[PDB]
Amino acid sequence: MLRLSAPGQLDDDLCLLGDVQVPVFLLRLGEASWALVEGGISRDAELVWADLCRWVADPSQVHYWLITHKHYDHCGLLPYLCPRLPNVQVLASERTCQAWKSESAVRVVERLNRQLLRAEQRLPEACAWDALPVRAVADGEWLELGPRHRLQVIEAHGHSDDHVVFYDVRRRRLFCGDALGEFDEAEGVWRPLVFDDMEAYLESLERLQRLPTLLQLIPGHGGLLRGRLAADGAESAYTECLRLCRRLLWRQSMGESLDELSEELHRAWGGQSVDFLPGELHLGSMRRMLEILSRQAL
Amino acid sequence: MLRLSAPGQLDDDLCLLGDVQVPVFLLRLGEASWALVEGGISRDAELVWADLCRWVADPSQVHYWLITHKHYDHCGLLPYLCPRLPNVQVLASERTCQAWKSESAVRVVERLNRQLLRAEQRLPEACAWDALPVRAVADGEWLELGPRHRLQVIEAHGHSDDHVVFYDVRRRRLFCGDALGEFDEAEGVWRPLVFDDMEAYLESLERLQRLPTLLQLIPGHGGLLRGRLAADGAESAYTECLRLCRRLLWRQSMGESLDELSEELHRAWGGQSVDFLPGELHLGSMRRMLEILSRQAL
Amino acid sequence: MRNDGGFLLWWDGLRSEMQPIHDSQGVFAVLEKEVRRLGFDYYAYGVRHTIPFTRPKTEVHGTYPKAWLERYQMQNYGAVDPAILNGLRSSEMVVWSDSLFDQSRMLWNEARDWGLCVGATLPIRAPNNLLSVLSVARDQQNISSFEREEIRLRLRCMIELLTQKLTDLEHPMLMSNPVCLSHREREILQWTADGKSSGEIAIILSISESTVNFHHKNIQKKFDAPNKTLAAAYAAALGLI
Amino acid sequence: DGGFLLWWDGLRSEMQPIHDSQGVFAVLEKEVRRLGFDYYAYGVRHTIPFTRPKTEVHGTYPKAWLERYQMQNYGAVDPAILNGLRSSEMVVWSDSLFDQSRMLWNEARDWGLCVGATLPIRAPNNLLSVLSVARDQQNISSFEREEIRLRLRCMIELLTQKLTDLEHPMLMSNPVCLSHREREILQWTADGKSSGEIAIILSISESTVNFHHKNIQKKFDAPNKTLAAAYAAALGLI
DNA sequence: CTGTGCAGTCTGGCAGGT
DNA sequence: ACCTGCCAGACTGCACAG
Ligand SMILES: O=C(CCCOc1cccc(Br)c1)N[C@H]1CCSC1=O
Ligand SMILES: O=C(CCCOc1cccc(Br)c1)N[C@H]1CCSC1=O
Repeated sequence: MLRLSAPGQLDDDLCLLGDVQVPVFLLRLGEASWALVEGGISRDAELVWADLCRWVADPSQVHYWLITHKHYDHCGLLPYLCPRLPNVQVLASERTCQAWKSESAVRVVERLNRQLLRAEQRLPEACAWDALPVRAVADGEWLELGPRHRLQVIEAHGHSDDHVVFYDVRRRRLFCGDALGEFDEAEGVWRPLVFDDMEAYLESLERLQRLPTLLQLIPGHGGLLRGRLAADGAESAYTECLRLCRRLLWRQSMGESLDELSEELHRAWGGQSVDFLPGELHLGSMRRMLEILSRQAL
Repeated sequence: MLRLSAPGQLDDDLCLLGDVQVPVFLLRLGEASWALVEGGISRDAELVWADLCRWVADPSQVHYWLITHKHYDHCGLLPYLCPRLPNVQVLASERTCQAWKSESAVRVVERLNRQLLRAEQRLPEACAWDALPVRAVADGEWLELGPRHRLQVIEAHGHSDDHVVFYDVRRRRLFCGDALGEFDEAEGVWRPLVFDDMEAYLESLERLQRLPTLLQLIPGHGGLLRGRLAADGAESAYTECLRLCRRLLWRQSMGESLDELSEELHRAWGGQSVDFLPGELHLGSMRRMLEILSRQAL
Repeated sequence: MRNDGGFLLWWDGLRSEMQPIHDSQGVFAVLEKEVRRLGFDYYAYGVRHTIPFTRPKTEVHGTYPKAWLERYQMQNYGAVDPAILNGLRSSEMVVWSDSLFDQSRMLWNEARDWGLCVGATLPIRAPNNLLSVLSVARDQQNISSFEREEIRLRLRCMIELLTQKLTDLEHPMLMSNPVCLSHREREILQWTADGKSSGEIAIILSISESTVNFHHKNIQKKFDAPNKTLAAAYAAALGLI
Repeated sequence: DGGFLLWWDGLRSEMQPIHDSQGVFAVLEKEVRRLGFDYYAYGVRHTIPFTRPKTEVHGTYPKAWLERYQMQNYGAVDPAILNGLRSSEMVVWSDSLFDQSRMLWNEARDWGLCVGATLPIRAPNNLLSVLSVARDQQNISSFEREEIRLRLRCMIELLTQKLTDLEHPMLMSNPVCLSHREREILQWTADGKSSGEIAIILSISESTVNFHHKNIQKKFDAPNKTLAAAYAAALGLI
């Protein structure tokens, strides 16, 4: 199988926690070591930690948490587990650290995540964002997470201001989060997402291509991938961004208004992603996306 | 205007005739020498001739007819207009000519042509397919149509076993026909159309792409294309063929049979084709297409 | 041209990153960065001269621990190494194996002892006839056959650009006995290499025998040699003729 | 997964079961036509005969242009081959590069070889190989140049090795067979020393070293030891 | 298979001019 | 920059004994 999508063990030293649509990835660094990856959303907290107890004897064996994104997709789980874990370094991009430090962004992220909760659950006690146990990482910093983990951080700007991607050199694994976009559940082809810049996004995808052939490509939506498509995932996301550029430019030349394509594209794509993202914000988000595409890269 | 669609004075030396969906192109290659391209479908004959008399002072002045391949959708007008154009000369690849000389694969052609005739339309007097004048042309042959235009034949196989395309070095247009495949005006992106050999088709598109930056581009449907889409039109066909291959292999991995994908493609895409293709036969066309891709891709 | 992307895009990116660097340590630093990004711990670029025939000196730089470099330069394992000599045999990349170094096992015991067990080495003959090798190494995870071709092409691109710029920056590594024979001394040394004696070469050139003898003396002192066999052999080896 | 790596692995796999030169050049012709250029060629500058460095060549050009080389012998005068002797990068065909010998360029333009590339490479046994490719129109852009570089360097590597496996008459030099002692004594005397000094260091009489020298003399058909040492250094067999 | 042979062409190295 | 004769030196294609 290609989309190794189920929870539990995935590879020799990799397990998926919680729901696949917003995964929380765990790495076996050694004998009494662990390291979460990709973060999570706020609603799944009592789920995700409850799965952690299956794969970890006791939570202290974690040492590092890798976060790849600023948005609500993956920062939501952080304040609701860090008090439980006695110690973990929330390794994340330097520009994202200022985002957590600011009071403005946390309002948006926490309110948006609280919108996603079920009618029952209230979250447990959680520390303020400023007191996160965080250590920034710049471009190219060699994260010696363990004996069998030499990960390189690459700053894949464009999808957000700050989106970094982690790449295990030894197993040719790559947690890209949303940089490659969003792997479509059904139709297979990649799905671009650019929300804050376009010209930098193609540069990031070029650097992702420049990384060697990928045994395992891992986005932050839809679980792990393997095989032929994961190898040229970097090329295909670039190509899909150009395809959406062509679609928007053709529609603009034909004279159909901007938002009508956004509504049609929302109707096309939002169904698989409904369970983490209410549609009213989905429309505005992809409206912003098509606005950036219309602005840049003729 | 990026895609000139309506018929008339398309360019200083060229005029589209007939329906835009299945057009025939007139080349004004001299004061005393014109020529035809892409000989269309049978039913539009009494339209096309009725259109042709707007331009020609005398029909005998016409000399050259250019034909792309043996499929019925582009060769319908020959037996109904070649006898009445006494000085016509038909150019095509030899593999086309062998097919026309063969009795087989002709009764099917006239049947499908007949099968599209909007209501009571008896056609005009039709000559047999073998007797009409043809001088087949090989790969790379330089064509002296007239002093201005010097077309070039490129052996662009893959849409069919005999397909060729007609390139001019002077003004950098290219009568593609279906080498690139159909153009989706609603979605603004090219359409793969493979019916014999994927492996030949992709390298044919590579040979198309290595040509200079095309100023203009004329597929066999959708009329003339102008500007930016002329240049990367070769690249987009390559892109779309690999895209649809990815979709086929992905759904095969998921477990959906080709029959689901054929229905999906039909309902998604047959809107352009409703005028000049049976819908039921269009489904079988996608079945043959996707079966060929399933066999030859990886 | 934006149809395959991939490896060609990587090559253009590495060339752009490599070009403006002008400090040699910077060049090795970026190479070290690249070979870390492939998943291999250590690298080593070595150059085998052919100047001293009896004991061909082999100048090497890289990042293995410094006492192991001392083990090389004291015990002189460069000549006995068959990883370097594989370039002379053929231009094939060769992964490391216990079978490969059956000729010399002390090297393999020391290497496997000293934190190098898995690795490979790509030879190449530089255009000036100085056989160069680029080796890469790691501890665990034996090289998979699926991996090997990508390492092969990437190492070949790396060593091509590397030896190009190390030629450009005139490193100590590749400087030969610097000799610049002009046209006539190049011709006469060439003809001496062709075995014609002084009389034959003189009469075909119609130049006096003692004059060409003095030209041989100039060539002699230029290489600091006692006998013309040295002149002919070295001129052949270094490509001066 | 498609793309370059999977274009190199498949090409090597298709190369493996071949056992004849016609198949090798047939797959080269197919692959270069896939690349885009019309004609190919593979040249080999041997370094063995110093006064007249013999050059072998095989390709698909006009046969009379090959005859033009045999009648007039532009192998030595070719800058395209000669660039391999100095440097290792690809050289792109242009009027400036052939400016040393414009007569070759004049005939090449006349005979319909307008554009091309020519990659050199040192074969492992010290013997310059080069593979060149050409077409009639479309001067090589900077965008296509590097793709040409990678492909024309994966095929020249594999093809030089492949004809070395089939013992093609082009690549292989005159057969050479020296004992370990014969190679060792020739290596020692290749460094300029009298036979007496050699006899002292090897702890063997002067008669034996003169005997082995006579053996190498008869092997190389030499008139003087300098010839033997020079050819020994050139062939890279000491 | 390798030490010893004078006889003899091959040829380092200035002496002295060009 | 490239020139014309010598003084032995370090050997040269066979020598056949060891
Ligand atoms: O051939 C090579 C490259 C040349 C030597 O590399 C070295 C060795 C010691 C210190 C340094 Br720095 C580099 N490596 C192989 C041969 C034996 S094991 C190994 O690493
Ligand atoms: O030798 C070459 C490249 C290969 C030419 O192709 C051939 C064809 C026949 C015999 C030989 Br040798 C080479 N020269 C280049 C530069 C000037 S013209 C040319 O093709």
